[PDB]
Amino acid sequence: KHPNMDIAVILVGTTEEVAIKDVHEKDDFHHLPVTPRVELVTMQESDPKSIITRICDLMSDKKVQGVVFGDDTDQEAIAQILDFISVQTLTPILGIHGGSSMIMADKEEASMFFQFGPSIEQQASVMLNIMEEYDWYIFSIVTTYFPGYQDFENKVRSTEEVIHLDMSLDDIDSKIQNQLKKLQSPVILLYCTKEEATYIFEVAHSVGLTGYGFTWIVPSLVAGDTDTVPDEFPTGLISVSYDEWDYDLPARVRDGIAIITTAASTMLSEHNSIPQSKSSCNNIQESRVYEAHMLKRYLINVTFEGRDLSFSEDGYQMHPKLVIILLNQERKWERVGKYKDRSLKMWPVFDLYLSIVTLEEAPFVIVEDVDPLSGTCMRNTVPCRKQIIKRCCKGFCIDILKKIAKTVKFTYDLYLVTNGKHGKKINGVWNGMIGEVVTKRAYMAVGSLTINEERSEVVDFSVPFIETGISVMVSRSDKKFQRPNDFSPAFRFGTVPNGSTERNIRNNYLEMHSYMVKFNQRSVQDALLSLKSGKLDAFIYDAAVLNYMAGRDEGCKLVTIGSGKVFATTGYGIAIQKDSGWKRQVDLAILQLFGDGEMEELEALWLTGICHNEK
Amino acid sequence: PTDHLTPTPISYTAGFYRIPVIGLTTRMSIYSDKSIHLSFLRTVPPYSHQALVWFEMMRLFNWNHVILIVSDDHEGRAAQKKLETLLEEKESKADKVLQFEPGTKNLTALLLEAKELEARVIILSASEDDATAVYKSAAMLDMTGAGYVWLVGEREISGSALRYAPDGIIGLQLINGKNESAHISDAVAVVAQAIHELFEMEQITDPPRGCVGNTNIWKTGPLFKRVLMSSKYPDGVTGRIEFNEDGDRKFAQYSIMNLQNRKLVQVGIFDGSYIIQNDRKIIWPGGETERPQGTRLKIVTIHQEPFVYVRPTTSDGTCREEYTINGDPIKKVICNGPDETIPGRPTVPQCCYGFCVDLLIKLAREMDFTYEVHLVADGKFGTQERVNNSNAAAWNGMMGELLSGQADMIVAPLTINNERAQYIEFSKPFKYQGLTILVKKEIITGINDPRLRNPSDKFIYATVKQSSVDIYFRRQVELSTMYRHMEKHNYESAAEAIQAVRDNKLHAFIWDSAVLEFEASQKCDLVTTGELFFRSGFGIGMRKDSPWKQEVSLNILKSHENGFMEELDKTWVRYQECDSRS
Repeated sequence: KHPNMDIAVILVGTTEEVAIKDVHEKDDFHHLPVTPRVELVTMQESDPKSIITRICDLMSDKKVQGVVFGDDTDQEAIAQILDFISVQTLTPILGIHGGSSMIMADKEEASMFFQFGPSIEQQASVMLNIMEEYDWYIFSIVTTYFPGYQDFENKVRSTEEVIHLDMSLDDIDSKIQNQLKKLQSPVILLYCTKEEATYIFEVAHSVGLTGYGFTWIVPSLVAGDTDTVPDEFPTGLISVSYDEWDYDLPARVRDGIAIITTAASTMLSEHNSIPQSKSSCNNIQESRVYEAHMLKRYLINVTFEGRDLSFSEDGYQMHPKLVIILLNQERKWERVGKYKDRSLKMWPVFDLYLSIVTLEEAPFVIVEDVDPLSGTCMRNTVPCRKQIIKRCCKGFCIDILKKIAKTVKFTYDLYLVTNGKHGKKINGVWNGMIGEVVTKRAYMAVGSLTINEERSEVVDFSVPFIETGISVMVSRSDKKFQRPNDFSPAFRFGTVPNGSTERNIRNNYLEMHSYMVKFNQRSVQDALLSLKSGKLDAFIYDAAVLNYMAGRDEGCKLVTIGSGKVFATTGYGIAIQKDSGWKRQVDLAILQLFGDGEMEELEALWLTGICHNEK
Repeated sequence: PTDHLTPTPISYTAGFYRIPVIGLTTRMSIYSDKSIHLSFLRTVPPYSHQALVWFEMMRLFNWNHVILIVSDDHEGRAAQKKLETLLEEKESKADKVLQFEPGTKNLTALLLEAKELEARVIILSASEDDATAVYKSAAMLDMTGAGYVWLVGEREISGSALRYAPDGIIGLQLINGKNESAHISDAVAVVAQAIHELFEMEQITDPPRGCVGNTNIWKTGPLFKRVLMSSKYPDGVTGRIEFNEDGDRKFAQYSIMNLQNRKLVQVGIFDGSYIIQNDRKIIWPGGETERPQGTRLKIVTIHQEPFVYVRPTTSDGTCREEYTINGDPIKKVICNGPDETIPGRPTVPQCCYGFCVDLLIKLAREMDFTYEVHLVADGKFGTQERVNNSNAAAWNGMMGELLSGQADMIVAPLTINNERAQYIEFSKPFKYQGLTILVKKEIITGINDPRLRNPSDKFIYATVKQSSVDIYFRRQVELSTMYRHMEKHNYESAAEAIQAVRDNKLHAFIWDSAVLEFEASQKCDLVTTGELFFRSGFGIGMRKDSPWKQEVSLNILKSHENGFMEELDKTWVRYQECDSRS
């Protein structure tokens, strides 16, 4: 009838001989169907032999069904050891502090082990949130062969250089110095054992990597307890860890006990069956312990005190509260941020402790020569440089960009493209602003740039701000376009080469391209020269430009085709690198612009032409 | 042996202090990752390293195309990684790869998938018990027969697996794998050389005395590992000794084994980087004096009137001698497809003859392949659909069969589009056509028709839901408004859609020209109007991974240049009675 479970807990360290004994286990939440029976033991310093012997010793006939481990130690290895015992015993074990909490190799699925440290993946996510908060976009990763690598590399990938160096085969070569010397990146993520970080850091100190503008960011393992900090670590080192202050170690142990007895209560509720099992390791594992698997299945998510203990398949808790910590000057570990569940919050505002390329379209981007007497740009004009001299850019892209920068609150450098303007493909290779987006010489490319499947494939695009596309402009699907030769007099139509229009044409309609190559024109003003003075009948180009030009002409001698309703309906987008980018944040900003109705005003000012006056 | 990798604990235990460990008998692969076991070295190569042989074997015989069957675990996946890495230097070759999970008695379906793959050579890694099931399942489908080759690990030939093993198989055995003692003498010899080389260095420290009281690693240990991995001493009882990066042994020697007369024999022996051929005669599975040999296409279609026709075979008798308008007998082939004639829908044996069929056989005379065709169960060619979570299911229809492998190649009138294009490789277009509208002549300005733009409940415009045209309507934003009007009053199939206009139930019908114009000729009561829009082409579907498509396009072009297509369209497009009516 009376279902009293058998449980054991151990504390190591605590900076005391006569470490605080049995502080907890005092009846709380007694309502839970099984009452805990607790035996507490402490041991001073960790060993594989001491721990294995003692845990088996407590097992005896005692038949304990659960174990919680806790340590004062910074040691990485401990968790794995206890985990090994778990694999052998099939007796659940978890740990609340220090090394046991420190990450470990992926746990054997059959095995049962849990850690109150955060998931490697979770930590990587937090590191990313931290970099995003300070908007440090460009970074590299230094890692070691220690377990979790490539679970980490993969997690970062999903969310400049990656380096894998074996601490084993320890170096005369300073091979780590020889590689580390190579990397030029400002923000570095490091991953390794607590001990390894020291060596890598001494070497970095030799290399000159710790100084002046470069900054390092670290996972839980290196900081460990945070009680002891060799100053071999550089100052300004940034890392995440669990907080001692929020909840003290006995509170955490209470959490562990609560998890074990809650899992026992739920398993009871399901099967009305005692979890209690023979604990002795030396002999074969007790029968019906093989049945224990479901316990793990039950134990993964557990809740008490309005607090979630939910685990992940690996055995780390799904979202323990976490603190952003920095090394304050001298030896201090002083908190900087708090982070929980989905969201993160950080305290310091600024100065703790994107370059853009465009092209001139005069409808969506106008280059002007600044007044020499003034020496610098005036009014709405924003500076842009072209390698060949400072040119002054202003216009639709400049204004849209300006509002976006104001809303998302970041600062940016603007320059002009040299090779190939808007991106162009000759054989195998890309050209233009897209090149500078691929070469990472540009983060985002802005302009009158059209959208297509290939570019959307290589780079993420912003949502279209304007209705545009291919269109026709003439004075005043039929296959009249398909062949000129069908009509006895020669007909004429042309477009600007190296355009998204020309590439699209070549993709879908070959004959039109092969015929129109003769009618291709140098520039839109010159293409206009071919239309305006005669010697050409029709002109084809981007719809927004053709509509603005429809509205603006020295005489209303030029008009659009039909209602100007364009095939290949598209809009002007904006380049980004890849799946990793500010991304969605941009998109929101954009439709907020129309959301307040600014775009209509900007349309009337910049886009609206005087022609189309008889309406 | 208890479970496996019974020398797991020591690598961990010594590993804490970085004390180097050397295994004699553990060929297990899971120790190769330095990350988990960082102190581990061995005088034997793992089972994964056996792939070195296979690549060399593959190298000699010139079969670039193979199939790999692995159990799912660190062992199998490691073997796959190693072999693929070997292939990476070459153009990466994943001809196919097949993963099964251990302890599974029946593997039949997976091999059924394997046969479809063209490559006829197979290599597998598994445990003895699993291998029994593998051979047991393989023999059922007669994959042990000639024209098929088997390459395998030492474990596979041994044990209960040997009993159920197929004839002519190729197999591997590591030399001195059973003996600890030779490896003992040699390992200790190496240790001695390593130590004597070690003490030449200074700043050495003795290993920790006793487990008790030492939480700290042993700084020398990694160095001891470094010298020991580099420790040469090529002369040894076991053979040449050098260690790879993982601490695994290099340049080990294996003895190739053959199953002749259901008994193990040494056909050759492998030592160093080069294989050696023993005087014994080569055996291949089934009867071969020498046979280094290394075949079917499942084709799927849909019922589309111009390019495909369906009639059942009369009784058992096969196909009619019916003749084309130009005097030629009509060719025909058998196809299994959906029948609506019975109240339930059976996959029914049928006779199908078509333009695409003549093309297919034209290829078949041109191409080494042989063909068996069955029509897809779903009347639709294909469209993405079903469940929300992750991405769930797959586009219903013949295309879905292609990814599924139900048919390895798709021959039908399929328009070619990017949304589909990412998923699969597309053959160069045999035909060039675009969408258009059919309306009866007898008393639509453009692709953009104000009459479409001015829709009416009174004036219908009809299409097939899940027809690719519908994908054009959904995917395209610019006309996205116009899609919905079309969505109303949709028809299920082509015949019904033409009929509605013929029945005059629906005033207009929208479909791609290649199917439509032939009908336009067929009746002339109905007419096509405007300019083909959504200009596109029809092509034969294949997976990107299959190289046969490379020939197909190459063949398609060759068929275009000679005017073969022109004459085929000329045959199958009658053109007999119709004109511009006005």
